Amino acid sequence: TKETVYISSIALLKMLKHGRAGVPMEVMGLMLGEFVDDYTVNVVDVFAMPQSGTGVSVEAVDDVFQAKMMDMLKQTGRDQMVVGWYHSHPGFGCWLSSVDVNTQKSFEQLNSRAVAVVVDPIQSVKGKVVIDAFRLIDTGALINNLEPRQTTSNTGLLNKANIQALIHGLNRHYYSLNIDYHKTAKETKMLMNLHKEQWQSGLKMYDYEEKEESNLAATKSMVKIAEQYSKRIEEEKELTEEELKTRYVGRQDPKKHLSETADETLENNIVSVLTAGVNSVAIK
Amino acid sequence: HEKVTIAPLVLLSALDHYERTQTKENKRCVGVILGDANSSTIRVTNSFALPFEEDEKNSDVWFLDHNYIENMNEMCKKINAKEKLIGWYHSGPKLRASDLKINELFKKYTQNNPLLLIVDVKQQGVGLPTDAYVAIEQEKTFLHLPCTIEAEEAEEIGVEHLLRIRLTNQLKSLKGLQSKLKDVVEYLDKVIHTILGKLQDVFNLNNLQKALTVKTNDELMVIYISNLVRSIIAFDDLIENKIQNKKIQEQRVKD
Amino acid sequence: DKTENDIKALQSIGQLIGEVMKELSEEKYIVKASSGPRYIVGVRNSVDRSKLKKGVRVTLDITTLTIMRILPRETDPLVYNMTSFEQGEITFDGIGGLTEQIRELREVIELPLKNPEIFQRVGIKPPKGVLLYGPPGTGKTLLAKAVAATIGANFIFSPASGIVDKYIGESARII
Amino acid sequence: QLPYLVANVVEVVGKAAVVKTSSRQTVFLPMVGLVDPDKLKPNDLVGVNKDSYLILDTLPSEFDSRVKAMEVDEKPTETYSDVGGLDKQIEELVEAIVLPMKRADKFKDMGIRAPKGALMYGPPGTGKTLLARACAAQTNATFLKLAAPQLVQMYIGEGAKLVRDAFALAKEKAPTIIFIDELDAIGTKR
Amino acid sequence: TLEPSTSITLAERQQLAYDLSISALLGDKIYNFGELLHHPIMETIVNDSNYDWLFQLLNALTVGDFDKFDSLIKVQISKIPILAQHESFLRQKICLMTLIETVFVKNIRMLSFEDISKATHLPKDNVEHLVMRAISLGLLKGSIDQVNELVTISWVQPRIISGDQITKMKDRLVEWNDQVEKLGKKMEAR
Amino acid sequence: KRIQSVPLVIGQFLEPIDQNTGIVSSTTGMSYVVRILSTLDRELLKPSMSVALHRHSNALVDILPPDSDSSISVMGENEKPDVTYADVGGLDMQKQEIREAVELPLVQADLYEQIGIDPPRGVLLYGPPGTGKTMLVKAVANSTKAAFIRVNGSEFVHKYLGEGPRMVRDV
Repeated sequence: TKETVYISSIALLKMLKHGRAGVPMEVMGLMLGEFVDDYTVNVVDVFAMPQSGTGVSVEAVDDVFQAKMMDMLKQTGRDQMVVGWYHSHPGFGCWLSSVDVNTQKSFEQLNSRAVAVVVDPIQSVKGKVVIDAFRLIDTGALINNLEPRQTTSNTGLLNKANIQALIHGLNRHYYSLNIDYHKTAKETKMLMNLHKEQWQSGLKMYDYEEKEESNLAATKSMVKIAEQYSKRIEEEKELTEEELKTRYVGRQDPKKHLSETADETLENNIVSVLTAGVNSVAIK
Repeated sequence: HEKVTIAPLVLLSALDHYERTQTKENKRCVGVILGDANSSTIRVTNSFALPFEEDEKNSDVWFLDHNYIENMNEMCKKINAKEKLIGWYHSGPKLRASDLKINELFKKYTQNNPLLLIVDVKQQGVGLPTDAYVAIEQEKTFLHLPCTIEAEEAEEIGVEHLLRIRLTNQLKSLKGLQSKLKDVVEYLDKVIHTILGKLQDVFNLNNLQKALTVKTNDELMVIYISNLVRSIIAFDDLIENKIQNKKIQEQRVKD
Repeated sequence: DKTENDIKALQSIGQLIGEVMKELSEEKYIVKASSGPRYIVGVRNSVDRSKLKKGVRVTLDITTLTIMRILPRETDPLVYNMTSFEQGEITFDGIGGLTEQIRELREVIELPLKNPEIFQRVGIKPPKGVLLYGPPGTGKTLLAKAVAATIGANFIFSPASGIVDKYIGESARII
Repeated sequence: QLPYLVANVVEVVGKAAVVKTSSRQTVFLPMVGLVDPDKLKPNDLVGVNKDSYLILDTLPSEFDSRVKAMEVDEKPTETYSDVGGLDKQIEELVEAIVLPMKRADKFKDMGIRAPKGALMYGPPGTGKTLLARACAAQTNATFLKLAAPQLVQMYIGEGAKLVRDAFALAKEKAPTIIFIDELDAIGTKR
Repeated sequence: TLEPSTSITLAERQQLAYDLSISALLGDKIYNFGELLHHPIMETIVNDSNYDWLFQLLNALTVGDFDKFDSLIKVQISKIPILAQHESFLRQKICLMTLIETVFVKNIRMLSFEDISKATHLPKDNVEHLVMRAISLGLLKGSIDQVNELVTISWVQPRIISGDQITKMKDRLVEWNDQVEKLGKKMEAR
Repeated sequence: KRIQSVPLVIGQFLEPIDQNTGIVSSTTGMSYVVRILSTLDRELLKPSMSVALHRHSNALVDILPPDSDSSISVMGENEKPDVTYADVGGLDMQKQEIREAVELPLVQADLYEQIGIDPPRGVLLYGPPGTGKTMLVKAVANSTKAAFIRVNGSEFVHKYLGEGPRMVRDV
């Protein structure tokens, strides 16, 4: 099979922190770790580089700053093999970085399997977490395992794929990025219990008790208005229809207003009950 | 007072240096937090480890290189200029005698009060896998600041993509009295009043609510008045849907 | 030490600027940015929503598109296009010979400005404008700086040449 | 980055500044240490970063939209001896113009204010426009001429910017003399 | 706490204990003489010559006998009637801290005029004035009900005693644990 | 619920086409085809009104309130006026005229249908402003409890065209 990039917990967060300065500006970084084709792909540690005056080019990376930093990777257990160079760009329709041309072609000379990662949204953030990359092919890279068959490749219905500025070539040859994630048993145990909404946790009783009870007097008056507009919609609904046919372009008329009188009623009563059970719980 | 805000980027970074270095229970990974301690809200936007060596035979023997401390803090300024030295963090479940002697090191280059952080990879019991403390003297006096977690927009949303109540509240509330009871009994035999005075302040402050018990039941009935009206609304839809379900059955018989 | 402190402020991120049109909701506002079209905005943290009204110039965030800082309402610079001056270079002893008018002007200007609270007890109102006419060039420049000299407030000079121009909303934005 | 964005700073609270770009976009940026509050003014070229939208280094001011087509001659060459018989008028021009200028410290020590203008009238050809350069040549002053038809503009409101830009150029270069042609055209409102 | 510093002999410890003792005679704040006993002072000084006031006034705030202390002292401190007034506050403050949770079982806060009169060895008229003066000094809070004979005093002054709160804290542990097996397992096994 | 959030762009809705389909006009100068929400169909959907749109996804968000105000040619609106009615005497000649042309149609609207007459749509005031006139107009909003719109004849001054005449219809 091909190389499917598995982003760790820290690998995704540092990419957003390194490109944190400015929308138009740009940074870079080095991916680390060791992996073998046919499954394993992993990035252990990531670290950024200072922004130079040339933007992103072959002269952007500083071998002096890289060598001085590389000596610090060994003593901390951070030393791994360099698997590629990740960047950050505002992004375009095609060729998301206009100043980045001759980098990857100089990168494939050392390792042909090395890739380059760029964070797509950069203020466009959605929550599907769409991230972009590029890898050169040119001559070769064939007579090998199956690159496309991995994930949703062999495409081109109409022109539509991804940003739809690409079609066949994309940058070069349609590398067909595959973005997954894998974590250990300790990392998965954290974000499940840690991340919910905000932190009241460990005791839910008195934290939101006073805040919700103080506004309960105003909440009682606001939920009454919602019921006032409930039956007024259903009253005018059955009053104007003597037919029970469709001239009314009403294809689903009732279920919308019926759910507005149900789901809202189902929302207002449960927050006055489930919270009321822990609203006192005084005993002695 | 002041509060400690730990970003998820820092909590997950400290957990990585523990597994990669194959750190056992005989060693504790030490690191440096980076952020702004000037305001009352202390936020840590960056963290990195250091080549630390621990010796259990002598608590006064620690290996720390000050050259990597100043160099990495200077080289990381190119990313964000808001990252300075507010303190340091270390691993291990407990605070040993070696942690007290290393507190005065970073205080030379730190302007405000440094911040201490304890990262627990096991996270055994209750919440808060990472506890924060402040180092200040009049004898070392440590105070526990409230620990909160707040990140940016893309950082908080990125966690939800990777992961794609009442019973738990009562369990941890009952264990609070069990853990407090063991602390009083062990301290009682340890002396044979100052520490127990702080716990007595919280423990003392239908006992005191007897005056408000009469007014409480009157408010609970008003709450049920709203719930009784909303229940009738949900009951009307059941009869409305029952009649609506027959209209579908009437079309199946004729057609 | 100055070089190290200056380079730290060169990496800071700029901000946008917009004016509030109409209030939509509490955490959601409808404004008009000066760098482009309108965009729905909001607050972030520790932002005062009580002082945000219609027409108030706000500092818009580039990324999250929210209101961060609080700025006053200004469009064209009032310290450059409009003459601004503090206190005065001509005291009230060089305007002498007008002492008949000086005794009247100080009581209708200097008195209500330094202690306006005396009029609130009676319920009256102090005058707003003061019209001083006469031959041009004689005592006009002296009395201009003499009023602000005995006070020490800001001197706002409004030349009649820059008031009448050809632009969009010229004399409206000036007043 | 040497090619900074062309803009104008409308506001110098204390450490905060506001700049107005020429692209019809207004951005907010904090003040840095490489600039001064007196160096940030409108109608000037100020350094603005395109990507960062932050002031880094200043820009040299060359073309300010000075409203050209007014001759600027710095330290011309003229002498009162080039035309004889005018010694009656020459003694009046040197004392009222060259005398308070050529000696700066004499009138400042005694607290005597120097006159900033002298009215001149007469028929053309008598040397009214010829002797104007003689006063700026001996005092090493820049000759600035204001053309008569340039004062007549089809656009309404051009007189405000024209006068302000006249003293603005005379503020940067201190030895500057402004010469006005055909005073009677702009000098009668009745 | 000073281990290494403040070198002191037995001569200055008696002089230091003098200012520490007299401070607590009229002092109505921060516990009582027993704090001086908590520190290694009384064991390091002599037990007589008016240094025993800590031992006599310790039980004087419980039994409430003024004839034991006044007989062993001189006329210096007995002339001021204020000293006899402050001894009545600390005697009642021991029982007033028992109103919520220290010793008493049911943990219900109620006080009548008859129960407090026997504990303070004062009549019903003098006990009403003694509580009002105690709150006025900032030591206590709350209100007083003379109609139903109810005394509600908010807890302010802490205490260093312990050992009586362990059993009564178990009441909150056992009573709330029964709801974990009954009510707690009812919602979980749903 | 997380789609809309604080990030939203303003656009002008034109005409409906099909369910989950719509044609709008963005305020950026362009025009796009968005997808209307399942909530807005017919009764809750306005034929032409100012609406909210998503930025990158380019979809319908919410119907904006009827805001006719803009940066160019502003329209002032009074809020909680402090002017008390009948503050200046001798105005009974004008006071009886305002009460019939303002307070009369606002309070009782049934008196016109019974008689068969319609109220006037405005009134012209001739006289010096600022003396028993302008301040009296602000006193009308006190008794009527109505929104006062302050418009000056020196406003809407601009070098362009089409914005000035548009604000008269919008107000």
